[PDB]
Amino acid sequence: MNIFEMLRIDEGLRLKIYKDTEGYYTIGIGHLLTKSPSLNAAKSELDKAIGRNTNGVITKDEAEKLFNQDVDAAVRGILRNAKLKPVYDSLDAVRRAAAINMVFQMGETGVAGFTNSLRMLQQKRWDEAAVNLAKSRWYNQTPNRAKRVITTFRTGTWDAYKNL
Ligand SMILES: [Cl-]
Repeated sequence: MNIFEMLRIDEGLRLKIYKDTEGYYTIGIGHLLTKSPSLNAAKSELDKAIGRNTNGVITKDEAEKLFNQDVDAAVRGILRNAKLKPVYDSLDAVRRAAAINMVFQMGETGVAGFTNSLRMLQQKRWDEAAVNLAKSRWYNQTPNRAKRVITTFRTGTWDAYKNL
């Protein structure tokens, strides 16, 4: 297991524009197009992202290209953020994947708001962080996904993603 397989499990793959769990226009492997409620806005963003007149449909190769760029962007956002870098740097490789997952889903600013949970992660208080992380809009809105990520922070293993 690695970060790409993990997110592919959590986001799926759809080759036509769809709405994500919050109602926003999305494509591929969780690539957010726009928060605007206009489908025309979303098709404009898609065509700009891909570089061609797509008419709301992309290929599997195009989806995996956006995915590679989004994973790279999530990692670089972590390493540039002063609140996130020291936590990431303190973690083992499996738990680092959990941190990238959260940044991919909710963005760098959103994760840096989990101030208490980040401190507990840095101190390697795993059971305590896991409790604090579940006291969140994130957990109540997407509880199966949040459970898998939290389990990964708590155990440092991939057990939540095996079987799936
Ligand atoms: Cl969920």
